[PDB]
Amino acid sequence: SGFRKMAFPSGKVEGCMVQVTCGTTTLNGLWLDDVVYCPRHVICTSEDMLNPNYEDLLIRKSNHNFLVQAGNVQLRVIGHSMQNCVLKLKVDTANPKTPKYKFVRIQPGQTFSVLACYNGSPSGVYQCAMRPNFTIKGSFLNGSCGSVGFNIDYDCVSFCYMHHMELPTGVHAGTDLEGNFYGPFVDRQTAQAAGTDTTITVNVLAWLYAAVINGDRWFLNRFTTTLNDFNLVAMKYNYEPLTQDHVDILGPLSAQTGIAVLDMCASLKELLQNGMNGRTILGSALLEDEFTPFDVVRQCSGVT
Amino acid sequence: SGFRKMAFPSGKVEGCMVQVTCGTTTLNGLWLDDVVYCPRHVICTSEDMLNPNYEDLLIRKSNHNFLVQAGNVQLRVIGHSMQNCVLKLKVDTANPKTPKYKFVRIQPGQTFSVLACYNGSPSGVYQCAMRPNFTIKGSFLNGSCGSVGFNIDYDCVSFCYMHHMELPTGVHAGTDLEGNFYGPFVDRQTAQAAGTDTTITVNVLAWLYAAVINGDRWFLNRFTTTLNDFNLVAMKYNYEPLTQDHVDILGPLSAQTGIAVLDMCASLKELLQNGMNGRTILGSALLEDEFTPFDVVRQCSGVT
Ligand SMILES: O=C(Cc1cccc(Cl)c1)Nn1cn[nH]c1=O
Ligand SMILES: O=C(Cc1cccc(Cl)c1)Nn1cn[nH]c1=O
Repeated sequence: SGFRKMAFPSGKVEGCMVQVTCGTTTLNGLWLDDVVYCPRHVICTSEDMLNPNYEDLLIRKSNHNFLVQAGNVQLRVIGHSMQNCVLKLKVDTANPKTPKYKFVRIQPGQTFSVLACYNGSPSGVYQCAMRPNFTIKGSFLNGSCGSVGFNIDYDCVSFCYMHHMELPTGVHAGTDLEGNFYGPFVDRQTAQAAGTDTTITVNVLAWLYAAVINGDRWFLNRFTTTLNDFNLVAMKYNYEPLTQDHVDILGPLSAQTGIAVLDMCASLKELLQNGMNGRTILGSALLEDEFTPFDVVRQCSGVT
Repeated sequence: SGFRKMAFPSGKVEGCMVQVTCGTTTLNGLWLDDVVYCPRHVICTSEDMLNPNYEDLLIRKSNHNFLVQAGNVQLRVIGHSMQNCVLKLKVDTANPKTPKYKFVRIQPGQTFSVLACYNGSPSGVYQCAMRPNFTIKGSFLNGSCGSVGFNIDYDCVSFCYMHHMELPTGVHAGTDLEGNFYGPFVDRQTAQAAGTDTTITVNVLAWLYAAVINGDRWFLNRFTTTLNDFNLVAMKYNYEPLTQDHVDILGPLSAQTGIAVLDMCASLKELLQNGMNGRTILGSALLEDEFTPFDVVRQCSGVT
């Protein structure tokens, strides 16, 4: 027992990290097969970032201007192309450490692990959620660009995020591996509005189920609610409206605990309306929304 | 910017995990060079665990009774010996993936990453602290025994923990890599008292410094305190007494922020006495003690 904010083991991703340098700029790249993927802003200088014309900036670059180093060894760049906000550098060597992988575009509210990197070297790993407003609240300093987010299903790594920037608000924005930003963001040093964020209701309910499984049950009450009534409370408290699709995904947890989803909704309603009264749930004094129902099942069953 | 509970990249440790089976029991082992280390209770059945005579139970076992499997391949066991609560199985093949490593015994209040494993396969990684009472609050199910805790300094892995058991209270106990338990615990299914735990004061102060660096500063006040006055408050609230050695380790953070350690102590005193008044610090509604001053510096400087 016990419930922790667990990241996937990062070994398969560590074997893909490389350093990419273009001119004066260095960031991280992801080497899979014979392609290295990195943020296209590796071609910008500080002056360029205020309003870069990426097409024109890339035309001044040749394959030999992109220095790709896999720790000790240098990769030979034989092609370059820009796809949305990513550059794809074709190298003459397939990464011997390429795991089975997929590129996926995750949905807001889904979770993933991030391997924070600097100069092509992994510094740490943490689990996070894609906010409903398509930002992530990460830990990324200058040079972390190109660090990736991923999930792992047995031996297959699904890459879902590449880090590109920190908004002036301190939250993070990035793309899928085809270079499409999550959210309205553009790769330009301009103030950019992140939409109104909300709490991921289905994840908070999943986490309350994890809490009951792991011994914390003080918040369970004698009440029930309906989706309509619960959603009036979700509205007041900036929680995502709960749908039958969310109730359905909570099915396995409801079955394992014997606590009907609407009954857990009534516990959540009372916690929203009354707070925690100075108590904790799974070591947290707030309602945690970074665990999906799949995360809770995986962690509670010991999947490898 | 941004501050997360970050674990070390686990790749170097994933390459050392193996499955160890003895009779009906399977758990994880750590293969380094030509030795596999695992909890000695791999030799016990359920009946044995109430009061095992490990010496007698080990005498009924031969090298061929220990099945060691490194994912796909079987290791040949050519020796076995018990050292404290660990078994050391000498194998005929050195692990080709053995990283540079050390065995260290960490101090209470220090942090480390855990690679949770089942059947020799890594499931996830999380960061945690060794409590002042020598327990850890982990995420470990049946079969996670043998999963290890570690820190990484560039290319060197310092292994500090091997998981052995879950106390009836749901907290976790284990050993260093020489098989010595942290704390008063014994590897027996008996109710065992974990001492009174305390909050790791130096870590909470380090985390308040991380909060100021990363933009959260509402808790800073116009006050100062002394070590004696602060320790009277630490006493009332079950915090570890602060010493000059702790003040000294906070030196770099005090220098970087310009906030004297005793002034941060006065902010901590007011937070202990008044609570958070429904506010958060680095996304937490409680005072976080799982980041050491070294962790905060490492994370804030981007060390790889
Ligand atoms: O944000 C940037 C550079 C950048 C600035 C503006 C736009 C773009 Cl695409 C990139 N780096 N950065 C700084 N702290 N964290 C982090 O990721
Ligand atoms: O605690 C044990 C077995 C055990 C029981 C009693 C003593 C000893 Cl040494 C081992 N496994 N376990 C169960 N949930 N988490 C976890 O680690």
